[PDB]
Amino acid sequence: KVDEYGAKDYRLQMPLKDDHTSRPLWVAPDGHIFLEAFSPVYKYAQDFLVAIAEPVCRPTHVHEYKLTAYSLYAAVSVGLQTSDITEYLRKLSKTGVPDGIMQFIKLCTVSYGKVKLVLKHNRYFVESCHPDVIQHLLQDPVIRECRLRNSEGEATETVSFEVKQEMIEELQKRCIHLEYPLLAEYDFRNDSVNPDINIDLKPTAVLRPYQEKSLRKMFGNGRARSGVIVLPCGAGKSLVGVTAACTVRKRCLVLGNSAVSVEQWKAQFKMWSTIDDSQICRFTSDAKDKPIGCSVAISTYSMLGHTTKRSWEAERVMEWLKTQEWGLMILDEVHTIPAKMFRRVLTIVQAHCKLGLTATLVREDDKIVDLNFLIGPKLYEANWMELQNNGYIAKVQCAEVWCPMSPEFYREYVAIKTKKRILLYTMNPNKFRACQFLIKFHERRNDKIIVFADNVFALKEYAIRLNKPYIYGPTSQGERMQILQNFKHNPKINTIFISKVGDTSFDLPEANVLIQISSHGGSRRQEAQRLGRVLRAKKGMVAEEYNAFFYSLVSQDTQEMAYSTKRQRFLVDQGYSFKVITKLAGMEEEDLAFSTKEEQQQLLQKVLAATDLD
Amino acid sequence: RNLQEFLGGLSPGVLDRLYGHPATCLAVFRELPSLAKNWVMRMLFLEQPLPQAAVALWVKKEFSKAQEESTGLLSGLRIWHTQLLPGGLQGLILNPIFRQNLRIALLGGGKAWSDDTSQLGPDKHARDVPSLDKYAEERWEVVLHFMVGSPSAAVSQDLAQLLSQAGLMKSTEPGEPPCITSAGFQFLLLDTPAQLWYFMLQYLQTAQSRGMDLVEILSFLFQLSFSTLGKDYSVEGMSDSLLNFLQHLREFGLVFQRKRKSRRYYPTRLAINLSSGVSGAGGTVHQPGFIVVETNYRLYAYTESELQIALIALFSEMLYRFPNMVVAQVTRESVQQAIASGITAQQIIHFLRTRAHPVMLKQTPVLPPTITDQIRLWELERDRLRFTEGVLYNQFLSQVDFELLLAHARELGVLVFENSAKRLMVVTPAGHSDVKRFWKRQKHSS
Amino acid sequence: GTSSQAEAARILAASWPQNREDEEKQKLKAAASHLFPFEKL
Amino acid sequence: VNVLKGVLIECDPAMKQFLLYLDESNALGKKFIIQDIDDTHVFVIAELVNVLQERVGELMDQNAFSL
Amino acid sequence: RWEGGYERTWEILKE
Amino acid sequence: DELNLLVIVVDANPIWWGKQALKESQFTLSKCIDAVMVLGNSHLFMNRSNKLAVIASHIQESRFLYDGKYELLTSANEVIVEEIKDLMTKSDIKGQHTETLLAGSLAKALCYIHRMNKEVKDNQEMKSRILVIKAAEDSALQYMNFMNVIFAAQKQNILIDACVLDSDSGLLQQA
Repeated sequence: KVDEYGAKDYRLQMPLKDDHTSRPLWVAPDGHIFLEAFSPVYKYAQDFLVAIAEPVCRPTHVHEYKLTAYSLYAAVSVGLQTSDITEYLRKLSKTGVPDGIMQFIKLCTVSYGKVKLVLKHNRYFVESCHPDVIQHLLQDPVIRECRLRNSEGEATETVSFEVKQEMIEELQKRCIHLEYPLLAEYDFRNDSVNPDINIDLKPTAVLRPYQEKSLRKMFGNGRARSGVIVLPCGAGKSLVGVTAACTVRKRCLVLGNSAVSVEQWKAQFKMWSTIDDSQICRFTSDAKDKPIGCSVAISTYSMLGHTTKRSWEAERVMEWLKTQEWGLMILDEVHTIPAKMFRRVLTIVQAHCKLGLTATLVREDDKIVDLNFLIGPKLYEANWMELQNNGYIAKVQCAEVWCPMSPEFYREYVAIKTKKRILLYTMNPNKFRACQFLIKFHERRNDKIIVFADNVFALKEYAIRLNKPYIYGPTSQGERMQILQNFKHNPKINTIFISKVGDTSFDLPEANVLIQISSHGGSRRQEAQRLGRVLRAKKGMVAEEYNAFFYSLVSQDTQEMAYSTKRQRFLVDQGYSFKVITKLAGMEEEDLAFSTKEEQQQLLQKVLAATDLD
Repeated sequence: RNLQEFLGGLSPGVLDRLYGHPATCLAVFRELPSLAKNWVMRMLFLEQPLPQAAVALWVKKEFSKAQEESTGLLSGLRIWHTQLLPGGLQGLILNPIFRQNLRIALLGGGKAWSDDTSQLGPDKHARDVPSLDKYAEERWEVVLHFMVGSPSAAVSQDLAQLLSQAGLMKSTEPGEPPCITSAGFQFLLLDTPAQLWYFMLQYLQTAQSRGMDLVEILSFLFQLSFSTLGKDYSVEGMSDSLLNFLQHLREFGLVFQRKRKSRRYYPTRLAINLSSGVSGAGGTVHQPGFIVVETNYRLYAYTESELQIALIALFSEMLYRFPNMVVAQVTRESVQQAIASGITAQQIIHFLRTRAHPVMLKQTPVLPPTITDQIRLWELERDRLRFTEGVLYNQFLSQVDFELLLAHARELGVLVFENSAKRLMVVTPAGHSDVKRFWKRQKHSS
Repeated sequence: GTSSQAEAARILAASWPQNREDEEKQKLKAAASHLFPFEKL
Repeated sequence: VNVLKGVLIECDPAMKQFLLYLDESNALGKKFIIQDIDDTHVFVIAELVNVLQERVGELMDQNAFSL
Repeated sequence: RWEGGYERTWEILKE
Repeated sequence: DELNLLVIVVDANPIWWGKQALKESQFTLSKCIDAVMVLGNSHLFMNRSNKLAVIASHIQESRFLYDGKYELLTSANEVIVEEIKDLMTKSDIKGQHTETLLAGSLAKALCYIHRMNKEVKDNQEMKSRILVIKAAEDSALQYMNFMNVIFAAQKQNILIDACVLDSDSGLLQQA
């Protein structure tokens, strides 16, 4: 029922009980659950809701989580039944639990853990203790096409059956339509087909409490289970992956976006894992190692997804991989998987346990529901503000700096309606002066300055005018590494311009000042990921609540405002606040570029010279 | 406007009549500055007018402004007056009636304001001070509910008419309830003491409308100001105009009364502080804050009354209506709509600060500064356009003529905007005719 | 030009959100913890 | 003399250029932007200023987000 | 080797 | 938040006032008591936050004193009038001691000020002052205790005003 004010009148279906202060939870029948962080029972309720509910908003006081069938299946995979969860909700719900919510839980829980998929001898078997449901599944024509049949066309016959590998993904979508999700249970200790690997954990490795908690959530009943884990950048995600690989100790495959990530993973395994270097191989197009004896492999999506003809050695590597049975596979930046080519890689590789690690999951193409069956439910996602309080991560100080557009630029901004309009507001002379002032301020403050600019031309123009290193499309790898190492150590270099390549193509040296000038157009996940990757915990400023500094230069009254607001949606959902600043104190005293009008007019000439073709 | 603002503009006769009540003199004295109180205490027994220079020489030269402000307050309130002191001097002497009544009040003697209830004995149906406060809240809640227009509140017709004269609600369509004006919303966002104070100011400005004596109401209010909480008083001994005013107050809940035939009446804490206006009661223990503000522009209300729900909905979009809780979101659309309805951002910020939850009181700022700034920016965006109708003068052939006409316009004060470099200016349409006639006369003079 | 720089400074520094903010400051008149390094300097 | 009676509008120069664009493109229709007076002030006819305010409000609506 | 199992259900109890 | 306490100490020596009554002068003790009560009424009249503490300093001991007229003021005055008559009716001279117990009354006043200050709400500040009226001769032996009272008052920063009628006392001047 809907009130005239737009609020849904839930008073009738939520009978309140007098245990107000003791019970901290509100259970709306829409599926949303509200928790008060100031309650003395916050920690227990937080831990309980993490397993059972998907977080939505985590601000300072009132947190909102959501209930999904995927969340319920994940909780079941943890090992929690319906009765205990319902009792705990009742002991914490301020009002009566709606029956429809209760009915929804009843419907989901019963159907969980019914259908199991097992990979043995390069054959996928669907089994269940209830052949009635199994026989029912035989009715589906899509299942009939997916179910492996004889070479004569005849379908094959605790009863199970082999399934076509190339038809697995379409079957997975059908399981949701059949309301019988697959059970990704792995014989963590009962495996005998795949021999172990002499890889252990070096004593220098330390698992933070949230890291160990997430690992224990993943390893239900001591058995590895495929899933998705969300860790903020700089929280030792690579350490967590190495730890999980050492724990499973079976055949381990890792996938990264670029060869730089591959090298980072190899260094991490050398830093923490006890596996011999000879058993570590990278399937890279430049550094090639034989797949033989490669206990743990690190590769990239493009190498495996190279649909065009590859090198003959690559053919041998692919054949060895297909022959090899993978107990464990590791995927990074899971938000990239929903692409068709990278999705095909999952079909290509035969792996038992597939774990995905990433910092964000808000795909602007909303291709995440199907991702729940590509890998599994989201196992864990840490509270960023909580890690800020715990000191694990730097407490970011975020600002939105409004730079008014020059009227001549603004008149031309209105004049252009096409994609060329981007260059108009991305090249604001007032924005340039503000950036110059901020750079001077932070250099006098002796801070590492990272200037993010998606537009190549704008980035090069800014860097050349300010006489600073710039990173762009080609970015020859030797020069890139040279500039990075100069930035890390040379005190003369503390201002680096990085184009869109800085998101995932390479590791970003730790900095404290991150200035964003150019936007993708609303990539709320990409820019947030890049921000989290840029800024990490810094010693010395641990006590202060603002040890990391981020500033977004936004052109006022432009379409950049809407993009910035849409982009910061996720970060606000993460509890991060953005203060709006218009007037920058100290700019008038300092002398900056484009002080005279014709200088800005000359810049306008230069930008307009770059027409729509550029 | 504070209490002295209404008092400071009154005619001499009204002030003289009011000074006839010793309680009025006590209230006026307590409303004086400390320096003024000291002056009055000095002039307590002075039967001779005091020379202006002699009085003025007592205070420091630096504190003369405070002295002069106190002097002007005393003169305008007619507490004292100047007398033609012999020899050309101008002595200063307090009002004999006012000073006599003040001495009667302080030293004693004279007739009491009203008899006690010992004549009628103890009240058979005496109530409790918390019950009185709750009832007073209920009555004000009823008034606000009726202003909202919900059918749960039914009031007397004149009470609605009283607000109509107050300008809060205008009867656009007869028979149907009047539509509340923007000023009505602004008052609705005001805090309860300010609400009562402004309502009573509007009542006073229209005291003659009901044929009710202006002097009696103010003196009765002053008497109620010093009343003892939890204590009733005799209704008897008051004029029929005062009886009707007291009936109005009982309808307001400022005073508790069992029946219209009851001869006892209990003033409430709200009525007690009414004389002080908006200031004075800095330590008001109001209801605990039930509103939680989060960085995601979301508000959570620990309330069930339709009053606060309506108040919040006036400027935010409701999302969920729990039995004991309300979830709403702060949106630019809702805030701008509220501003277009006439509500200012500062009123919204102040109101939120008033009802801030004690959990949010732990933070060094009462409210998140970013949210406050965003609210202010949204308010500013509404009135970005500066509309100013006027007449443009641009055909000045000579700079000297433009300067002379600018001087004439500034003499007239009808100038809107001017540009000497371009020799152009803008004037008000009403003053345009005057400036046009002057320009023609100057050409005629040429 | 010096006049051009002065005009640009006046315009940019007070184009939209100062034509009322400056007036409010003239007609009027936690935070330290919530202020930025460049705002506190 | 020929002196006109209209409405004075004071805003940021960006809005001034926006009004110039509207008049030149005739998005408002008829040329109601008779004369500019200052780098931050304009002088228009009150007949169409209300609709002009609507177009101004629409622009800032575009440079915003809906929640 | 603590990864075998982990539950906090008993911590969620009436007190 | 200005909590102003005006402490009144009265030289209630019966000998001096008895002699003055024998002189049949224009001024009597009743007039002094009335003036003190009027001053206290005005002090409470100036502001609600102001508070009054009146203690009578008699030779025997120190007594804590506290119809068109203010009701609370009327009650306070009738209380004070009751207290002074109660003391005077029971005021029996038994002994050769003539000097007023000046120091002890001051100590009682300081203790009462400390008690009220502890009871003061922390949101408000309590300025305290003590007014003493001197009629009879000063006391000799109380010099050490008088100095101790002065030191304690200066430590707690309490202004002490002394009002002389007939006999000047350099001790009060130094205080």
